[PDB]
Amino acid sequence: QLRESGPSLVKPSQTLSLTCTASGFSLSDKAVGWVRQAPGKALEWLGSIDTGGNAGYNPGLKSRLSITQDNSKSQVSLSVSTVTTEDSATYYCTTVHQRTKTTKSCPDGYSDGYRCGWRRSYCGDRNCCRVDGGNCASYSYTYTYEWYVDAWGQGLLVTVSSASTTAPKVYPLSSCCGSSSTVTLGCLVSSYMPEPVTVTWNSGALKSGVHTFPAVLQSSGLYSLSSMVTVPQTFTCNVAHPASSTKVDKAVEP
Amino acid sequence: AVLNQPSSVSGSLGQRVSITCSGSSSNVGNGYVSWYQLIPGSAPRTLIYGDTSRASGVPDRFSGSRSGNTATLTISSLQAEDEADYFCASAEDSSSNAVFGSGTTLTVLGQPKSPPSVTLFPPSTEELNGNKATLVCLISDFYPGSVTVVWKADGSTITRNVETTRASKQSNSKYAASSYLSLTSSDWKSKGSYSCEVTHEGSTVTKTVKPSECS
Repeated sequence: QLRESGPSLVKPSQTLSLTCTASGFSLSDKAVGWVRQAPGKALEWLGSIDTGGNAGYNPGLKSRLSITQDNSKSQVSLSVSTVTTEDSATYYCTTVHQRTKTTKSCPDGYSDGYRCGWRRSYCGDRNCCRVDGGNCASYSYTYTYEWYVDAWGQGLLVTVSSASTTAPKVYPLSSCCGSSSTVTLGCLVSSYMPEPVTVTWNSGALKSGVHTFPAVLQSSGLYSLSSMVTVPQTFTCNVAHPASSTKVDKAVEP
Repeated sequence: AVLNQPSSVSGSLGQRVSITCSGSSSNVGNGYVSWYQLIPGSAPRTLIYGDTSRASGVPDRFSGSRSGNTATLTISSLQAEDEADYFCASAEDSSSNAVFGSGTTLTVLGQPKSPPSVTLFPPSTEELNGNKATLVCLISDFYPGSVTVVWKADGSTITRNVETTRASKQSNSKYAASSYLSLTSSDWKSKGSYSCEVTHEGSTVTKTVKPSECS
């Protein structure tokens, strides 16, 4: 399990800095990469740092990227300088496989000696010779660049914007007076910006019957989401808005 | 330079579908293509690497292949859980330079239609103390993913201060949506009853609250 940590909001022209840690294994033995996906766009490679300390980057973004690592604390960092609204994306920490395979071969219809006749002595050691069935030919070299992502983090949403942060107001939700066998409760996370917001119930001890909904966007720019639970007892929803450093544990009573 | 995929493909349950990934001899022609599956909410999942090798836990229903500068991901015995965004990828000029495809959204046809479950919450006492009242209509477990929401108070349609989300995929390939009626405390207590009417495939599910008894 890979965990990305960093700011949820960053201003234009600032430097976006993220860190990646692994839970369950050590990042010292693995090559660690960074992948992002802007909303409404495709996946985009950023870069990686391998076991040998070498760093490779997306060439189109190389001048704005810096990927370093710490092997004492088992941590990998990512830096994106002079961020703009195009840099708003979900950022994934990954472990990647990276290898370059070289293959040496004589050209078609050429050999390293067999059935070359007089051409074996004439072509020499460095070159291949023509087979019965030009007179000489040099070795061809084919390179296979092997790359793929082994493990994926869950991703950290980063919004770049000059707009202010508004903390949410958390309100308890419950049915009216007037019954049903399975009581349905909820929590309203009202009027916050920017995304994201996380909601758990009873400090994560309650997961069965929980349904947290995606947020609505009002014309004022503020978001609102709700999370409901169905229970066939104390219920507390844990709301966290990292952009405003707000954390509210709202008790919900029928 | 990005790899060319179709924006959307579709297949029927139990059948098979193919997703193409066209590039140049520098990326796809290099002979080491990978495939990734992105389901909303969940982390991206590696399906294929090295053109044909399956990652750990990837069933044989997912099969990768390549002919020159075009790679193909074939998914057999289609299930509702296969609905996702599929991306191909390949290194280019270097093992540290990866390029991704444009991305293909897969729709699995033939799934059973499901009516929406509707819950309508009244405003809380704390919000009412702030002279505001938000009515929350939560819509879940409907398929296909399109609903129409109508708000009503005392028999009259409410248009102002209504905001309804898009339909979003759930884990079970069903869809969810929410609608918010943002009123003041006085507007809430003025009417006799409010209603959230959710229409799905010509059928309408309605939940109502009455301010006299929601206190």
